[PDB]
Amino acid sequence: LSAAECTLNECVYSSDFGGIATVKYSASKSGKCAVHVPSGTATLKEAAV
Amino acid sequence: KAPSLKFTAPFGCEIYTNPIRAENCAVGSIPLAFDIPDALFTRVSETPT
Repeated sequence: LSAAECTLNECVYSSDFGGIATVKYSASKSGKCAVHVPSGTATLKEAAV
Repeated sequence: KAPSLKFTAPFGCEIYTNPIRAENCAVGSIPLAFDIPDALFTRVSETPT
């Protein structure tokens, strides 16, 4: 990627996956790869987008 | 016969007959209690923003 920006649409600290973050990116190649959070701050739903 | 309560009533009431009742007396205020179930609360991202 290059020049990617993350905004939080929904944010509710519920027990399920209750938060929506829409990452506005600009990619050189169009292909799937993996997202991850290193901390224990958030737990992502899917492994790749 | 001093005139009826239809013409002399304070706050602009409207006295009627067959049940003895007054109408539309603009006085006081009605409080309200809403016990709303949790199903009606739609999430944020299902509405425009």
